[PDB]
Amino acid sequence: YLGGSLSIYIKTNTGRTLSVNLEPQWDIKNVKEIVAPQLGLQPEEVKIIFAGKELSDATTIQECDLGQQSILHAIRSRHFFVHCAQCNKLCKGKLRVRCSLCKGGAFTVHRDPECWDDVLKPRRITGHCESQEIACFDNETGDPPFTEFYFKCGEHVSGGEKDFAAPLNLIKINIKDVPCLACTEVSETVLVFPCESKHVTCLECFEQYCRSRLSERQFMPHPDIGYTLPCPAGCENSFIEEIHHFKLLSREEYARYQRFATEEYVLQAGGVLCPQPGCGMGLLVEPECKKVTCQNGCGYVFCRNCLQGYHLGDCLP
Amino acid sequence: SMAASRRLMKELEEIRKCGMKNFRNIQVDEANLLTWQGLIVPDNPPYDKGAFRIEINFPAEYPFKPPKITFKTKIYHPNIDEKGQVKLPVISAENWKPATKTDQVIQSLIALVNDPQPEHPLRADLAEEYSKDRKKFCKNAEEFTKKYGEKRP
Amino acid sequence: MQIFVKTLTGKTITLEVEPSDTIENVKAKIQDKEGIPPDQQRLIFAGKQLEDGRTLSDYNIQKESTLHLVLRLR
Ligand SMILES: [Zn+2]
Ligand SMILES: [Zn+2]
Ligand SMILES: [Zn+2]
Ligand SMILES: [Zn+2]
Ligand SMILES: [Zn+2]
Ligand SMILES: [Zn+2]
Repeated sequence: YLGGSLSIYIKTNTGRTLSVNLEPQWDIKNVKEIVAPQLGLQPEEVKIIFAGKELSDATTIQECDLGQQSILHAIRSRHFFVHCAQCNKLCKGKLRVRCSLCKGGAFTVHRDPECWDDVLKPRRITGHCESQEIACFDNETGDPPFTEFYFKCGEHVSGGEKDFAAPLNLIKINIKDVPCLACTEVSETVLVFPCESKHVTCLECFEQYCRSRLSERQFMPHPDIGYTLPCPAGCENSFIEEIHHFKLLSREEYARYQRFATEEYVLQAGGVLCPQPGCGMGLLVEPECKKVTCQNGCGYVFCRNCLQGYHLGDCLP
Repeated sequence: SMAASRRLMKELEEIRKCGMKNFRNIQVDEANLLTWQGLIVPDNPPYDKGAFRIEINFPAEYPFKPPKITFKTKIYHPNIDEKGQVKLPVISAENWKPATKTDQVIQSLIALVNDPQPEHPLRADLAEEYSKDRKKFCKNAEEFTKKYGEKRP
Repeated sequence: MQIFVKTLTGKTITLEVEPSDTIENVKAKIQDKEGIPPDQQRLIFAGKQLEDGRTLSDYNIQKESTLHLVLRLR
């Protein structure tokens, strides 16, 4: 209710971009009858597209889950959750779409899945594109590219073309007033764990549980998944398969998760860390080779077993 | 330290109203919420009606890390250390669910006291004794537990 | 948009790269500014090695995510 008034950009097939601001309660048919005299097209000709769906002429502008300085497109023919880099706290996200071939928007989607659906895979849906005079073809390629989705932070002003955020698919609004396991305290916003029992935790506990299993390098290792966490109850095969959820914790709390994961990867894969102070660079030396150098670094030479200066004789102590 | 200390406090509150006969005299030092003092009266003869004073200190990560328990009153028991430390399977970090309530752990400790387990001893000498010879064990047990521990009506 | 590649030392390097770019592209940019052999570079993010064939968008790299560098003598 701060302003109420919304400002939106319009990018059609032709290179021109139109800046028009409207009140959230105008009919799309009315919007169609506003865009048409704007470029000189007939009101009957214009089809509007937004996030994939052919916009209903009657639906309210506010209904479209639309933020500020967003983009809609026209042509003559006839409850999410994401983490933002700018906004540390997770925010309600919006879902938009881009073409695979031309890396542009404004295209129709065949499926239009509501929620709790098969998604986040490179190959899923093909759609017609408006840019480049409908020249997005896969017929020639053979190898199939598809319409891929992306998310934007809906709590602030956005840069329509390339702005994105990390989707946290394990965070849901507590629709059935389910209590958090850790505190038995029903939180409006909670996280759902991947196990069969569908164990759930709130944000405070997600943070305390994380920052407690962090200082001692206790993150469980799965090669494909990455250094993630098991279920609080320790249920089998319940590893958080998308790591970005850890970003609920701030810089220091999260950035160190990256460092430790790297160090432990080097260690287990056979690598050795640089023992010169303040280096710690992990160098994956070929298993048989026993001469430790420091590639693009302090060049101190070591023995794999002794952690000391390069000695010719075997290190007994 | 928020959903942690408050849950701990809530558990404490429920434990207080649940004045179960076995665990009495709850003493929570108002300074530190993370440490508790208690007094336990076993129903069984080896530790017959003799109250043993224990201390429970909870980690700063209480909901996701098992609490440790010490015995301030010396006790002749195989699964109980000389220092007073205790090996309770429900506690041990290898198999501890966060949902496990404090009273359920305390009840598990009581059951451990009444019927000792020589399968995993912290004090080997006492374990071999009880497994092989019970009557002489019970004599040493009752003798020591009347020698240490304050009786309560 | 920009990202950070970080040797364990602390030497942070800023690289501009767009989501639909292969790891090979990032590997080629890191080396041009420093001088590393292309093969010697193993990029690791959250404890997993990044496959040369795939892109940053496949691993959902945000703005200013830290892609730790690991050197493979081989
Ligand atoms: Zn944001
Ligand atoms: Zn296209
Ligand atoms: Zn909780
Ligand atoms: Zn579970
Ligand atoms: Zn070095
Ligand atoms: Zn050596």
